[PDB]
Amino acid sequence: ALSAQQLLNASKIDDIDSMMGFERYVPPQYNGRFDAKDIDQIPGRVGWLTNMHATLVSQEVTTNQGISGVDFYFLDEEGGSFKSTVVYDPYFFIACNDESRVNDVEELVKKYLESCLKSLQIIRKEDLTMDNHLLGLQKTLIKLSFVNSNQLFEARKLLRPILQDNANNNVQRNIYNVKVDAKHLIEDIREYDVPYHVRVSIDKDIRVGKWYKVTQQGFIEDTRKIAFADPVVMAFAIATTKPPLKFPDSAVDQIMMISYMIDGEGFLITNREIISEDIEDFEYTPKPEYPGFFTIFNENDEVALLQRFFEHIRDVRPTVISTFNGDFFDWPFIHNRSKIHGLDMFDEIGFAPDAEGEYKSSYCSHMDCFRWVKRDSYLPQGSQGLKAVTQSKLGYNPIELDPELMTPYAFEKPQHLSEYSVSDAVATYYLYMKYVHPFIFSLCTIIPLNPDETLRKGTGTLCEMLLMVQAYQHNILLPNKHTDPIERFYDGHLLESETYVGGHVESLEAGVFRSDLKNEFKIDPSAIDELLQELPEALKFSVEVENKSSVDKVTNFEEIKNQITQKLLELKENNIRNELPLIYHVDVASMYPNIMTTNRLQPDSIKAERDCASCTCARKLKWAWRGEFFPSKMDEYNMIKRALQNETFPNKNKFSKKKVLTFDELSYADQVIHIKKRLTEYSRKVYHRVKVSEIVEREAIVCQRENPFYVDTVKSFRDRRYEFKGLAKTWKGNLSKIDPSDKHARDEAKKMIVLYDSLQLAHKVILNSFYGYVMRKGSRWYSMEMAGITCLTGATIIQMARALVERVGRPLELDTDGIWCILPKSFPETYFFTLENGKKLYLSYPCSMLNYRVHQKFTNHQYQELKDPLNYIYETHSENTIFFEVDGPYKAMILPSSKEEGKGIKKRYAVFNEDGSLAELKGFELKRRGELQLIKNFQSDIFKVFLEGDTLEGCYSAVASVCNRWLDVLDSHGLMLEDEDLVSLICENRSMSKTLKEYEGQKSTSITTARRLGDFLGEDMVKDKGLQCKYIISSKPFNAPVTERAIPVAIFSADIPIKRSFLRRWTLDPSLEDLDIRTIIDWGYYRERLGSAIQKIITIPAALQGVSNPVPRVEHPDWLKRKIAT
DNA sequence: AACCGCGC
DNA sequence: CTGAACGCGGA
Ligand SMILES: Nc1ncnc2c1ncn2[C@H]1C[C@H](O)[C@@H](COP(=O)(O)OP(=O)(O)OP(=O)(O)O)O1
Ligand SMILES: [Cl-]
Ligand SMILES: [Cl-]
Ligand SMILES: [Mg+2]
Ligand SMILES: [Zn+2]
Repeated sequence: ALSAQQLLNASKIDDIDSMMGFERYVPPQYNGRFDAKDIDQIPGRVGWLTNMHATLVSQEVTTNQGISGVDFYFLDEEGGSFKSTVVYDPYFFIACNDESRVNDVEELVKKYLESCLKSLQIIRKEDLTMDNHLLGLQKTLIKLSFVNSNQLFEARKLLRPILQDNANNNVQRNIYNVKVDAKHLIEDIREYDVPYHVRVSIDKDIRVGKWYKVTQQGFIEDTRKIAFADPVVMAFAIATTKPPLKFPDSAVDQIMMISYMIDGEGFLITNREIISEDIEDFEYTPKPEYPGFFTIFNENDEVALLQRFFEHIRDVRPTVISTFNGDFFDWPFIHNRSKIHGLDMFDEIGFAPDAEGEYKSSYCSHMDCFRWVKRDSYLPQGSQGLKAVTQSKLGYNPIELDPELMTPYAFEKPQHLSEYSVSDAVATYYLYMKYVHPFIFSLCTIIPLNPDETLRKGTGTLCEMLLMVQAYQHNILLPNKHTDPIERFYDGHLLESETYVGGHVESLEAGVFRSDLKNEFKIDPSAIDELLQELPEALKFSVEVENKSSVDKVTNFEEIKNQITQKLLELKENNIRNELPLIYHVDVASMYPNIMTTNRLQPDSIKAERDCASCTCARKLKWAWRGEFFPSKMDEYNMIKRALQNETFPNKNKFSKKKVLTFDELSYADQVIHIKKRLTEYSRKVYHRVKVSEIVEREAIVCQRENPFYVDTVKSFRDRRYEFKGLAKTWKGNLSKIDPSDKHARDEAKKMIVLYDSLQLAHKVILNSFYGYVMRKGSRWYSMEMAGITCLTGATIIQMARALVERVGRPLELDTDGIWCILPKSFPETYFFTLENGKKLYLSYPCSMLNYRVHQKFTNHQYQELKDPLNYIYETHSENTIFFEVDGPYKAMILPSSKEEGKGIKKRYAVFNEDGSLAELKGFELKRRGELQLIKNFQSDIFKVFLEGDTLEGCYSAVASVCNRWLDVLDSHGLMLEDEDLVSLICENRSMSKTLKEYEGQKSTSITTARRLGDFLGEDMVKDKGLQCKYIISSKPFNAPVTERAIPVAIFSADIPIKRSFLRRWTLDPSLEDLDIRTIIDWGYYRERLGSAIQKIITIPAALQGVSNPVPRVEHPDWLKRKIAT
C-alpha cells in the first residue's frame, strides 16, 4: 500500500540520478570463487564510494511489494560515475526469559506476525549483563527478518502491546492455580531501532571514502587504493534584497546575485532587474593559494538567474555542494523564489527539504560549512561568522559590507556589491576544500554514515556509531537506549536533579607575571629533599617510560643527574629567594580518556554486587554524587498529589475533540511536571527554599576482566588523535628549529600548524564525548558511576600536582588537569640525555618529576587481559597512561581579580609568547559572542600594554594611561566621538536562543529589546530563534530596573516621526523633543560597567601585588580600602 | 542569597 | 534528536 508509493519516489530518484550521471550498474554474473586476493581477475567495476542512501527496489519468492536495500554512489577511475545497489533483509531480535521454551515463543510469533514476517531463526550473541558470559556462555535470541522496513515497523506495532500488557497488568483468573502461555516468555525486543542504512553499512562493512570493486558477490574493498578520488565540488552564496532594518523575506524579496565556485573556477550570476550594470569578468584572489577568476552571467531577471543556476548545476554534475548556513538561508530562499516563478527545484536539480527542514539530494552531498564550524572548529561562538572563520582558518581578511548597504549598492555601486558577493563564494569554497572536506570524508572511512549525516550528527552520536561497530564485530548484543527515571527520591525527598562532582578548578593568584620581573619565592626545603630522594628513579622513568629507552644506552645519565642535584641543593640552602620566574603550563595529555583506559573504565564493567561470580578481580573506585532535592517530605509529596487530583488540565494532543482531562489521565511524565511546580511553591513557604544540595561519597566496583570493547574503542580513537597532536607539535618545532630565519615562504609551516591544530582539536571533542556519552540521554551504555569515577580520580590527580608545585614555586590558576604556575629561574628545567647512537632524548624536569609521582600513585596494578581466548586464560598487569606535558616558558601571564574580598576569578587570563604575540586569551568578554562592545574594545587595547615598563609599577602605569583614555570617553559623554562610532561602541548584542514567545514570565535586556523590535518593526522580526538583540540602556524612566530600559539601537535609524513616537513610549516622556542618542544614554550605567572591568583587570590586582591604585578615578571597594590600614 | 540564560 | 564548572549581570 505505502510500499507502492515509496517505489514511486525511488523511481523518481533513479531518474534524477541518471540525469546527473549515476546509472545503476549491475556487475556481470560470475560463478567462480568470491575471493578477495585476485581482485583484478573478477568481473565488476572499481569505484571510490562517495555517498549512500536507503531505498526500495522491486523484484524487477515474495509478492507485489518492494525490497529494502541501499544505493551506493561511486566515482570511477576514468572520470565517470555510477551507482550500484545492495539488498539486505532488515531484522531485529526477541529475547526470552525462559530458554527451555524458546521453541514455544518461536511458534507463537511465526503465527502472530504471519502478515509481516519474512523468516526467523535462533541465534546467539554475547550479553555483557549475563552471568558467565566470560566463560563463553551466550544469550539465545530469536532473529526476525523482514522484506523491508515497513514490514519491520508492523512487527514492532504488533509486539509493543504484548510487552506493555506483560509489564502492566496482572491477569488473575483461578486464584487457586497459579502451564504458562507464550506471550509472557517474551521479555523484550533488541536492536529494533538501528537505522537501516547504518545496519547495512555495519553488517556489510562498507564505508564512504574507501574504494571497492563491485561484483556479483558484493563489494570488495581495495586495500591497495587509499587516496581519495576527486569529486566535482561546487560552493555557492546568494545575495538578496531586503527592506531597511528588517530581515530578507522570500515572499517578496528577490535574489540579486549568486556567486559560486566549481573546482576552483568562479561564476557570478547577476539579476539585471536589480543590478544596475552588466558586471564584467574579474579576479579576486586573496592569496596565491586561493585563485578566484570569476566569469559573469548577466541575466535579465530573477527567473533567468535561477534557470541559469540550475542549468549550470546540471551541466557539471557536482557531487558536493557546499554553503555557509545554506540550510537555513540560501537554500530555502532559492526554493521559495523557484516556486513563486513556477519552477520545480526538485525536477530541476534533485534537491528538496527533508524531514528536518534541511536541503538534501540523492546524488550530491550538501556540506554546510556552518555545521562543521559549530561542531568541529573549536572556535568560540563570537568567532563563528564567515568573516571571523575566514581570518582564523584561511589567514586573510575578506571583503566586508554592511547588510543595510547591499540593496542600495545594487543600484549605486554594483561593482562593490559583486566583489563582496564573490568574496563569500571564495571563502566558502576554500574553507570547504581545506577544512571540511578532508575531515568529513576521512571520518566517513570509519563511521558508518554518509557525508551529509557525518557532518551533522552530534559528537555523542558519532561515538555511539563507533561503539556499535565494535560491539557488532565482537558479536555483542547491543543494549537498548536508556531512559531516565521520571522521578527519583533520596531520604524520602523528591530529587529535582542528580549529578556528580566534576572537574576541579582553583584561582590562587591574581596579578601581572613577567619573565623580566622578579617574584618572591618561599621554597619548602622538605619538598626539595623528597625530589632529591626520588631523583634516581624519576630520571630512569623519564628514559624508560616517557622516552621508551634504556638507561643502558644513555651516555650522560650521571652528568644530567649531578646538574639537577646541584640546582636543587642550591634551592634547599637558599630557599627564600627573589628572582625572575619561569611561567609554565602543565596539562595532562587527553586526561579523561587516559584515566578511563588506565582504570579500564567502561559502563559494562561497573558491577553492583552482580555478577562476575565473584567480583581478586574487583577494582573499587570512588565518586562523589550530588543531589538537589525539595525540602518537602513524602507525606507532603502525597498531599500535593491529591490536591492536583481535584484539578482540571488541558488536553495537549491537538488531534482530539476532548480538551479537559483529569490528573489521572495525564501521562506519568506530565503528572510529575505539575507535581514539581507545586512542590517548588510549597517548599519556599514552609522551609524556605527550592533545592537542598548534598554531596555523598560513593564507591563502585570496576571489574578488571570484562569484555573490553568500549575502552578499546576509546584507546584506538585516542591514538588516532595523538598522531595529529604529534604532527601539530613537530611542525611548531621546525618553524623555530632553523626554519624561522627570515626570509622564507614558511608560511607553509604556519599553514601546517593551523591545519594539524584544527585536526587534533576536531578529534579532541569526539574523543571526550566517549566520556560524556555515558551520561547522554538515550545512551546505549549509560553509567553515572563511570563518569563520576573519572572526574574524582582526575580531581585527586590534579590536587596532588598542585600540592607539589606550591612547595617549589607558585601556582597561579588550575583547571581540571592543568596548572599555570611560576617557578624560580634557578629551578632545574630542560636537558637532553645522549644515546650511544648519538641521538638525544628530551627531558623537562618539572614535568617528569610530576609524572614519576603520578605513576607511583595512580597506576592500576589490577588490569587484566585475555592472553589466550580459546582457554580463557587471563594475564594481570600494571597500566598507566596518564602524563603531564609542558608548554612554555612564557613572557607573561595576567590574571584578574574579583570585586569581592579574598575571591579570585577562574577561567580568565591572558598569556603572551616571548616574541610579544598573544598566546592565549581565555574567557573574557572580548572573546564571547555578544557582550558590551565598549568592554571588548577596552580589553582589546589593554592586555598587550602589560608588556610595557621596566618595573611592576611602570607596567601598571602604562596600562593606567589606557584606562584613563577610555574613562575620558565616558566622562566626556562621548562627545569626542563620531555618531556612528558612538552607537557601535555603546551597543550590547545578545542572542536569544529561542523565540520571544517561549520566554514568557521572564525578564532580561534581550527579551525587552526583542519585544520592542517587534512593536516597532513588525512581528516578522521575532518569529525565528537566534535573534541578535542590539540595544542601549536609557537613563529614563528614572527608577525603572535595567531590563525596562533596553532600547533597540535600530530605532536610531528610523524616520524621525517613528523614532519620536517610540523613544517617548520607551522613556515615558510624552513631551520629549531631543532625540540624540547622547541624551538618551545612561552614562552612569556605562561608567559603572567600565569601572568594574578596570577593577578586576587593573586596580585590584595592582593592590594585591602591593601597588597603589594606578587608576585613581576608579575607587577601590571599601573592604579593600579597609584592608590597607596598619 | 539563591536562581537563571548564555557562552575544562 | 557528550559531560560539569564557572563569570556576569540580571525572596
Ligand atoms: N568537550 C568536552 N566534553 C567532555 N569533557 C571535556 C571536554 N573538554 C574537556 N573535557 C574534560 C575531559 C578532558 O580530558 C579534561 C581536560 O581538558 P583538556 O586538558 O582541555 O583536554 P584533554 O586533556 O582531553 O586534551 P589535551 O591532550 O589537549 O590536554 O576536561
Ligand atoms: Cl566554547
Ligand atoms: Cl555553547
Ligand atoms: Mg589535558
Ligand atoms: Zn570481575
